[PDB]
Amino acid sequence: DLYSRYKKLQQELEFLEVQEEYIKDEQKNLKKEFLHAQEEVKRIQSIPLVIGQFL
Amino acid sequence: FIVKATNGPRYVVGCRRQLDKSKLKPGTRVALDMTTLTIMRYLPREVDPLVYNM
Repeated sequence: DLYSRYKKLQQELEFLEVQEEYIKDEQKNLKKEFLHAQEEVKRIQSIPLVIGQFL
Repeated sequence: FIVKATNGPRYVVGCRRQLDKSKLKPGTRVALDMTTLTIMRYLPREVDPLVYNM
């Protein structure tokens, strides 16, 4: 099948070229949202701290 | 600032902006907000007015 055995190789190759570009950018955005998550841990408190004790 | 209400509980809170935090020394009488419970003032110490009435 020397007509399309070797040319269908690019077909499912272009797509993971693009995902190979893509997951990079998703990692580029999740650091941003990781920083947003970490800072939004600290908006509610640790000025107004009340005192109990562990049991 | 680790503090304790004289009628009850204990808290860790902060001052206003200009309250002279250095002048807070353990054994001083302070004032706290009602709602946010933040330090608003420190006063010269109590009398327990048996002192006043004589």
